[PDB]
Amino acid sequence: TSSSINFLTRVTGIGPSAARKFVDEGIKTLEDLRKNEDKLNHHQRIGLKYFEDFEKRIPREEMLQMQDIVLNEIKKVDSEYIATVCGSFRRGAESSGDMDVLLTHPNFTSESSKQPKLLHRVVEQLQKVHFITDTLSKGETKFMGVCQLPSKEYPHRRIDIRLIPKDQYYCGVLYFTGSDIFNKNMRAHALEKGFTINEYTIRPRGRTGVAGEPLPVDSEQDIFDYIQWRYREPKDRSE
Repeated sequence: TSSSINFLTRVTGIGPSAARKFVDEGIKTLEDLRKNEDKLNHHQRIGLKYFEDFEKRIPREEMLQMQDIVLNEIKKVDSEYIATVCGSFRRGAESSGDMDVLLTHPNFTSESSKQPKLLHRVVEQLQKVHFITDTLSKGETKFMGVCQLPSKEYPHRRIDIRLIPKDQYYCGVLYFTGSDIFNKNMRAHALEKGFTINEYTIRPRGRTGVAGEPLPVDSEQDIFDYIQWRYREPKDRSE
């Protein structure tokens, strides 16, 4: 049934195709999934383990404590790391759905060699202090996992950590801070001024529609400056 399909897609790790396959096999509820662990991959098994926790909102007060821990532990690994918790949290929201950490380091640029250890050492330190409790998926530049505040215990929470080349970092912070409407409005203004902004770069685009090389960006302010917008504090980026 289509209701069952959409329900199953609420488990992280289960997409539409996976949900359709499960329903076809008579697996429709959380209890059904829990009775069929042998049919799940790791991402689905962990997403199921914390299904209830993951649907809870995260109070801002907890997000602050989570941020403070993450930034502190990162600094311990290497003081040259730069890390920013983005999303609606960065805009000052009173609650969050998850924690999205953007990470960079001067040694990692869009021209240097790939450096997955820059990410893995941070994940490992956060595991050592028992902040990160489970992994959903881990690659060379992106970690998707589970974390929990030190304790009555707190709910487990979704955390992503993304390793971004330094020369693309503040475009990433801008993009993942949003809001979606603010990003849309800012991209549109950039176009009026002869620029294209995406998750990675700001580039001039000439009258012939051809894009030039990425422009240097050392801060969010640089991006606002290129398109002649006054800097907007994240809390003022609802639109």
